[PDB]
Amino acid sequence: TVAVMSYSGYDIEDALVLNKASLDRGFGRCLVYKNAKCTLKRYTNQTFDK
Amino acid sequence: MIIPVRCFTCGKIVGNKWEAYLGLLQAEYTEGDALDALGLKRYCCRRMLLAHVDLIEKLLNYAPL
Amino acid sequence: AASQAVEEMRSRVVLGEFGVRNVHTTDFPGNYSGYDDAWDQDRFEKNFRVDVVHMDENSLEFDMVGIDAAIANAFRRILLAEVPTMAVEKVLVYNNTSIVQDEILAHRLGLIPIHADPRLFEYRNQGDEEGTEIDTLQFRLQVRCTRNPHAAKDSSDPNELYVNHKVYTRHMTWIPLGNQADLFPEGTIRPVHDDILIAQLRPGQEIDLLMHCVKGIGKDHAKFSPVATASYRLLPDITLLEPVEGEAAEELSRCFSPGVIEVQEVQGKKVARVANPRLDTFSREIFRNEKLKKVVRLARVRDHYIFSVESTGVLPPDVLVSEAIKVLMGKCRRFLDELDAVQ
Amino acid sequence: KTALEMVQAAGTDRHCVTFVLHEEDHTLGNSLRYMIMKNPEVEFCGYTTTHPSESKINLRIQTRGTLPAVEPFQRGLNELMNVCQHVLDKFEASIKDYKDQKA
Amino acid sequence: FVMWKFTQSRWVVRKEVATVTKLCAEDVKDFLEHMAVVRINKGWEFILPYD
Amino acid sequence: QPMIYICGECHTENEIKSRDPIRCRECGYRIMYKKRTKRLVVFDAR
Ligand SMILES: [Zn+2]
Ligand SMILES: [Zn+2]
Repeated sequence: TVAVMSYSGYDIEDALVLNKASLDRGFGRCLVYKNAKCTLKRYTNQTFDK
Repeated sequence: MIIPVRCFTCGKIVGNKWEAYLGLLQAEYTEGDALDALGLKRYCCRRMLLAHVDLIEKLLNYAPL
Repeated sequence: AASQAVEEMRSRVVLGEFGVRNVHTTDFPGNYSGYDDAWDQDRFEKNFRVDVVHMDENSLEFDMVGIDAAIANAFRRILLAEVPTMAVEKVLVYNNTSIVQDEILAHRLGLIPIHADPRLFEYRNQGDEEGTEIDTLQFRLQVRCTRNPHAAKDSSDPNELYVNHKVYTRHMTWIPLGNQADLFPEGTIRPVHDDILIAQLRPGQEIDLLMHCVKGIGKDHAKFSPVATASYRLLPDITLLEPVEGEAAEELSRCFSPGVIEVQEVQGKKVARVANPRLDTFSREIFRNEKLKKVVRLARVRDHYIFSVESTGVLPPDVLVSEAIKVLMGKCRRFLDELDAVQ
Repeated sequence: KTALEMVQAAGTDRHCVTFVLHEEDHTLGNSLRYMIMKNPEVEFCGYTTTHPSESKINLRIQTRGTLPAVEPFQRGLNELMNVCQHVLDKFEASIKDYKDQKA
Repeated sequence: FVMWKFTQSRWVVRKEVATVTKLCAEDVKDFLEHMAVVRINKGWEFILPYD
Repeated sequence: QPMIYICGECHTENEIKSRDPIRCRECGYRIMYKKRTKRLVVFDAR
């Protein structure tokens, strides 16, 4: 529910003001998933990373 | 993913009415009269319940189980 | 005349076609010559009054006459933020195999209200994560989804295929601490709605967790807000500049709300009149009809505020308002004590 | 440490005073502003917020004559407390009679 | 079962069909849309008239 | 120490030691996940 208006002058140039309670109730909640890969390969000699 | 418990704008408990809205949909009630009977006067809760997509079952279909 | 204009400016708030006028409170000493607007406790107590028009479970509506917009907004904001309640804060998980993320589950559980009476608890001091019997409540949630041993061959519906596949808030079990079992009777400490859908599971998944809830105000986080919608609006008072009759009466009835303008046949002809300006919401649809613009005068009463408070069910709205006023009085007393200690 | 006083300058003039109040918001600021504006012995009264990040407000009171500007503050606080008590009693009586006439 | 209900009565209730066949809402909706249309305050009606 | 894992399709608890061909019984799927820990984890509802 967006309201087009100026409030507190914190929306001067293309900025917007969010509601603390709305953000607390789950609005805009995002999840960032990253991957960390590791490899344990065998070399020419009969030895392996452990 | 799942219906939120609280509404973003106001904060009325709406997660408990998701199954009731689904039942009203399975019934002959339309979206408008269903949301009216559910007790949602202000349009914020109506939007919360209407614009919500049910993906929890789509994810459980892929869950390990 | 000038006196009528001053009276209107000081009493009513007129809403124009393009903008609202007379929106600032001016009833103060020195602003008016022919009016002694100095503070008078006697006149305030004489003119002030409260009338409840509707009061049901988790819903209240009451008109306050004599109060000012400043104190009205103060009460509203106190009810919205400065009323302490109980809400899940800490979540200890034990082998949660649910598809829902742990953080999202904790947030949903925190958003669940608690029917516990906050006046019987206190705020947790800085730190002390272990919690004490006075300022903590424990709710256990252990749900293990499994296949139904007895079901149809197809069982295309999950309701018949699996059991406990939807973890509702009714599965929460309040675990007493110390003498809380003796203090609070059985059935008091429980979820408010008892039907909030937390998550959905599948056979093999299990949700095991413990929720520690403490006392907190809505200003810190929205989960402590007891009131779902606590607002106030000025009383509308629609007045007709000239008697409107004929099909113009039905036009007025269709332009304004169906429950504010009523048509009557006093002499065989339909004439419109204001029945109950409470139901009117000032849709400003009368400005569309060119002829019916200069026949009505929409206005809001400055000293008449209808407060509507719909709560989430933690405690009734009358007690919510009482606690809000008590918190305001406590703030005033704290400031007075600080000033006395300073001087 | 909650409410602290400040003079207008190094001269320590009591006609103009600034009260800095911590852990507060617009609610009490506007309430006290409205309750003290009706005091005929106040030339100027104005509350402001330093920054939305920190929870503190600053009220400024300039009196007419030689008022210390602390007695008007105390008067406003007492009037606000009295109004709160009166509205609380009125609402309690209203709810009581409403329940009585409903039952 | 849906075709039998339609032959017995022109108006079929989606909720009754679902409760009887123990099937899911999406499958019932597909079965009903394959041979009928939605009518307000009356349920599901056969797409073609009585020939 | 018995190290346990879960299969990607059978979802059965399999115990394998170090330096073993990653496989699962009664199937041939080569995706093996690790079960969730048993330690106590604290979460904040904020
Ligand atoms: Zn809402
Ligand atoms: Zn396997």
